[PDB]
Amino acid sequence: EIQDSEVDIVIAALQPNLTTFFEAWRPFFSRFHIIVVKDPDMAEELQIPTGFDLKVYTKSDMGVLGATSIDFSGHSCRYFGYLVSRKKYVISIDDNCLPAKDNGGLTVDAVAQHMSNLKTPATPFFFNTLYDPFRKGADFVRGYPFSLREGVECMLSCGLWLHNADYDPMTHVVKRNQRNTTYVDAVMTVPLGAMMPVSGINVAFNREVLGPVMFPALRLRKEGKHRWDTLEDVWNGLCAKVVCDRLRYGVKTGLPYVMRSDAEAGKALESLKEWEGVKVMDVVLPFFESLKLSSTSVTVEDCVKELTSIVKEKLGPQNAIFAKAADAMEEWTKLWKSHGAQSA
Amino acid sequence: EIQDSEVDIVIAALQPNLTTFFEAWRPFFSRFHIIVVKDPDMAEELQIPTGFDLKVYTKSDMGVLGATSIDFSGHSCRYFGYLVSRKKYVISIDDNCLPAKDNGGLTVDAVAQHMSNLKTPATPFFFNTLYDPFRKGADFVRGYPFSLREGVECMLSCGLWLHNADYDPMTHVVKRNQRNTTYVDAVMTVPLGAMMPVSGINVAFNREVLGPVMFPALRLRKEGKHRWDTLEDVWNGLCAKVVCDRLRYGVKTGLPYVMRSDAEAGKALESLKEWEGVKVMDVVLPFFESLKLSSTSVTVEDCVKELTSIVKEKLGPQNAIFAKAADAMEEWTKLWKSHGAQSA
Repeated sequence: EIQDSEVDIVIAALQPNLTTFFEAWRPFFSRFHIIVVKDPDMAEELQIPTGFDLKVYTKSDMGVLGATSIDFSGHSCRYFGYLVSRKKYVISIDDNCLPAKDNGGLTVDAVAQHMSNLKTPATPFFFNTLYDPFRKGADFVRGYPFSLREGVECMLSCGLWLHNADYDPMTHVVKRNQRNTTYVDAVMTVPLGAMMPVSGINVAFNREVLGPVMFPALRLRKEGKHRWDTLEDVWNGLCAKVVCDRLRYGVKTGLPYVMRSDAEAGKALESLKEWEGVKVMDVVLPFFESLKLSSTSVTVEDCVKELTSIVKEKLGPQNAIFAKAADAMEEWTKLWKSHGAQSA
Repeated sequence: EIQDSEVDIVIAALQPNLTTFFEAWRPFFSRFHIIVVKDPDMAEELQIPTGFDLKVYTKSDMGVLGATSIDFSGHSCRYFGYLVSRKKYVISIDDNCLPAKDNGGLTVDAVAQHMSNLKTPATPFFFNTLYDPFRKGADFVRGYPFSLREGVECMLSCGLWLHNADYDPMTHVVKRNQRNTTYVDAVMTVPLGAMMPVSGINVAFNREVLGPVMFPALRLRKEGKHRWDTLEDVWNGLCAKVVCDRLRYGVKTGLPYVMRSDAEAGKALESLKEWEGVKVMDVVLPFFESLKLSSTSVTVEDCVKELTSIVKEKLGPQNAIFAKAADAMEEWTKLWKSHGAQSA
C-alpha cells in the first residue's frame, strides 16, 4: 500500500540534454522527488529545465566509498540512486523514453500505473486467464481457487515499451524496420518459478526489499550506452525473481507502456560487433534452472548471501564477467548494509 | 503445421435452436467438418441450418458406447465428439458464444486464430514479455536465451471471452452487471508448472495427443447446464497441464475472443444455491501444487495412467466426486484405447 511521498523518480542521464525528456514527463513527474545521476563518463553536463525536486549526483560524490570491484559508468550509474535514496519505492526509466499513447489516444501516466501495480496484490500461484483480477473489467475466472484470491504484495513492477522495443541488437539490425505498435492493455503476475527478462528500461520496485539484489554486475564491457550493450538488468531480474519466489512475494509485468524513442543511425551494428550476449544467456539459463535453493535462507540478505556462493562456485570459473560479478554482488551487499540501509 | 482438412469443429448443443448461432459462425465454420452433439437430457430437436458438413450425434449414438461410469449429459456430451472425431485438431466452442469484435471493429475468425496458435511454437521455459514472439510486431526480448527460441509444440489453445465472461456463479451474482470489455490483443504461453483455469467455452487442442486427458470427470452436480455449475473442464485443465509440463509441450492463452451471449435472468442464483465449487477448488489446488509426475513417464498414456492412480490414491477418499472421477478417468483411458485412438 502506497502514498506518493514514498516514491523516488530515479533517472539515468546518458544524454545530457534532458529538456525534451523532462518537459514531456513533467505533468507526471513533477509532484515527486527525482534522483537524476550523471554518467561518470559524460563529457558534458545535464541541461535540465528546472521546477522539479532534483537531487542530482555525479561521479565524484560516489567516492564516499571506493567500491573497489564495481564500475558505475553508463547504465550502472542508475544504481547509485537506489543507494542514496531513503524512500520505500523506486520508479525508474531511462532518459530516452517518453510518455506513451494509449489506444484511445490518452497519455499514459506510467508513474500512476506503477504505483497501482505495487499496492495491488499479485497472483503468482495461479494464472488468472483474464489477467489482473483487480483491474476494472477484470475479475477472478471460474476455477481460480478461493484460498488464493488475496495475493501476496507486489515487490517489483516492470512495464513495457512502444516503438523502439527492447530487442537485442542482433534482432534489431536483422529485422530492419520492426517497431512495436501493439498496445496490449494488460498487467499480469509472472507465475511462481517462471523466469523472465526484466527490462531495466521501465521498472519500479520496493527499494527497502529488493535494493539488495539490484546489484550493478555482469556488464559486458566498459563502453556502451544503449541497452543493447549490457545484460545486467536481465541478470538482476533473474536474481530478484528467484528471491521473490523463495519468499512468496510477487512480480508484475505489462502496463504501463512508455514510448522509447529511436536510435542514432547504425549504432545497432556498431554495438552488435562487440555483443557477446548470445553465448552468455544460454549458459546463464541452465544456471538459473539449476538454482533450486537450500531451505535456510529466509531474509532477503540470506538469499543474496546464499546466491553469491552458488554463483561464484558454479559460474565463477566459466568467465571473467561472472566471478567479477559475484565479487560485485558481495561488494554491493556491503554497500547496502553501509549506505543503502534505512534511516529516513 | 496445419491445414483446414485436419480440423474438426466439435460442438455441444444444450440450446435446441442453433440457427442464430451457426448463421453467425458460418463464414468461419463452413469450410470445416462440424460434429454437433445433442445433449442426452435434451428432449426437443436441433434446428441447425443447412450448408454444413455435419454429423450430428445423439443419445442413441451415445448409448452404444455402453459407458458404465461416464455421464454424458450437459456439457459432458462434448467429450463424445472428441472420441468419435477422427481428425488431428478439435476446435470447440459453446452454443452460447458468437464471434467477437476486436478494437478495429473486425470480427475475430477464432477458428483461424486457434489454428494459428497451434501452428506457432510455444515458449513455456522463459517469459517473453512481448508475449507470443511469433505474432507480428512481437519478437524475442533482449535477454531471451537463444536455444529457447525453438519453441516446443503447442498442444492447447484456450481463448477468452467478451461480455458474459467465465466468472463463477458466486462472483456473477454478487458483482452484478460486470461484463468483460477489455480486448487484450495478445496471446501468450503459460509458463512451465503454472496452474491455470482452462475455460471449456472457447478452446482447441491436438486430439491425438491430449485427447486421452480431456475426459468427462468431476461432475459436481447432476446437471450443470451453465458453465457456472461445472468444473469438469477446469479438471481437464489441471490434468492436461501437468501432462504438457511432463512431456515438454506448450499451452497458450489469450486470443481469440468470442462474444459470450448473456445469461437467462436470475439463473445465476439458481446455480449458485447449489455450487459447492467453493471448497472443491481449495482441495484440488494443493493436490496439484504437490503433484510431480515420474520422469519415467514419456507418453501421454504413461501420464494419464500415473495421474489417475494418484487421484485414486490421494484424492479418492476425500470426496465421492474424486474417486468417481478417477473411475471415469480410468474408463475413458480404455475408451480411448478401444474407441478413440489414431496415429498416436
